[PDB]
Amino acid sequence: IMDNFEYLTRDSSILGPHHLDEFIRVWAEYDPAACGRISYNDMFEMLKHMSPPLGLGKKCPARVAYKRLVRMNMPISNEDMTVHFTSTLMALIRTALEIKLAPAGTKQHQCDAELRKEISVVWANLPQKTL
Amino acid sequence: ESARREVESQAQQQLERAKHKPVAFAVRTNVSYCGVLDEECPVQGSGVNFEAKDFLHIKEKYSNDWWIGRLVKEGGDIAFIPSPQRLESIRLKQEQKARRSGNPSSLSDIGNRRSPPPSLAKQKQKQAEHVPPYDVVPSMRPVVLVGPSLKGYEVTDMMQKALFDFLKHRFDGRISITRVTADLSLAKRSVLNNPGKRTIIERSSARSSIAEVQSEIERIFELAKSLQLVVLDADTINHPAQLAKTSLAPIIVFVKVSSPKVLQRLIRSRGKSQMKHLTVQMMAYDKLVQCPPESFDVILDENQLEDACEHLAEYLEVYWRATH
Amino acid sequence: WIFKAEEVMLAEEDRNFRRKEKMFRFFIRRMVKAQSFYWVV
Amino acid sequence: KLALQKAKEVAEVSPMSAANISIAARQQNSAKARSVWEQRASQLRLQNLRASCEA
Repeated sequence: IMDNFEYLTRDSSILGPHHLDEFIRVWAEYDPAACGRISYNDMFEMLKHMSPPLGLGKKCPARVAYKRLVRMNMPISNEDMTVHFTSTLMALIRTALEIKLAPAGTKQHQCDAELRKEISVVWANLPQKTL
Repeated sequence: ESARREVESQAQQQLERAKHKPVAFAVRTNVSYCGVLDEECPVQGSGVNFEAKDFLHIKEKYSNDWWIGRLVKEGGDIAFIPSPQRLESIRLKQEQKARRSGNPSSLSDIGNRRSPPPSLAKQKQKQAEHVPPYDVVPSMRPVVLVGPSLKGYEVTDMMQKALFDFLKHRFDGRISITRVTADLSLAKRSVLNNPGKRTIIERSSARSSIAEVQSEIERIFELAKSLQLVVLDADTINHPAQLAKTSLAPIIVFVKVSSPKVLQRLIRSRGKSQMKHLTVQMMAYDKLVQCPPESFDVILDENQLEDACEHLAEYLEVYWRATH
Repeated sequence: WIFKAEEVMLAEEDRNFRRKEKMFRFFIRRMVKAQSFYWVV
Repeated sequence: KLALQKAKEVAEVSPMSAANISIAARQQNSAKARSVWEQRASQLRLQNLRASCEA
């Protein structure tokens, strides 16, 4: 029981462990294979294809979503057709709880270093996803 | 020069011989100064490094410009303290290093208004109040209890009685405790030359009881001169602010109660007689709690009688070891 | 605290009827709060 | 806090009670069991107070 206590005390309003499977199920409809990178237009519809509770409850919370895609550094620096699943669901799960980069918006490197040192041994596969 | 070394040696030998003489009296400062940095000290490098509101014990005499004394600190040695007139001179030296001290400002106005320093630029003026740098406080600071309610009501009387008995028993043979029936809040120094010198004048103050207050003041002074610890049981103290501008400056001991509910429950535990005065008891309690902690000297907030007893005992043991 | 103070006050007042029974009551009220009474009962 | 006041009250002598609490503060901090029920309760308290604050 204790091994699943975090599941048995959900109070689902910020549910994150279980919605990743739903996001994968939704995303599997578009992507044919790995392909490295995907285009730009799909993600705008993808933000609505998934369950609205995580990212935009109503039309008003979509503004917050409009804040997540802009106003900060985005992988747009590389090729225009680039994946954002490494930058969308990361952003949602990072801002939904324990959000500190919003009030400041300048000390991103410290948070990135803390995240990296918490995942120091993952064989350096996430570096591409963190961008 | 041989004379300065000779007087240095004479002063050192005098200090060595007088280290074991009875203490004469004590004073308290109110200014920030160091007794080692001055060049006028008869012994260099062995001055007193004191601050504002510190206590000095004086035993023997040096001259009109310096005295010999020790600090109330634990292990404090013998140093030289500048005299009242010497402190006045060094204070005048404090306000002379500036560009100007009198009325003529130096705001790019030089050569036209010389304006030699008048009587307003010296220590002759500013005599409306004239707070003295040195005050002769009692040799041993009196110990007084305040709170948690009005003195003269059951809760406060017992709460203080228990501590008084503990102090008497633990320090038996080295402490004197007496009840001060007369009033104490009017311990003034600069009201007049002698308010009510004779009781047969039949004046406003001649027929009053102020002279009793002053007589109790010298009684406390002479009892503190005895070097033994003194504890006061006067029932006219309910806030340290009533006895903070006087000359005694007693050790304020606060026996506070954690919350108002506990105090009023305690009061209810007595009976209807204290239920009648519960209102004023609560009012005085909250007013005394609103007094800030830096006003008091020690705090007794533990709910256990023992823990507070050994707390006060440790503080007074530190004081005893410090002044010997 | 209050009771300790009260018994001190009574002792200092008596040292120099109601007084005798009050002293007996205080002594009784102290013989039931000791470890000896606890272990005996 | 008492040990902080027992050193704040004495300025005339080097207080040894300041180090007394420092050496006596870590003896009782070793029994930090905090079973998973307690940790989950603390996290739930944090979530509820945060939800009340956001309203």
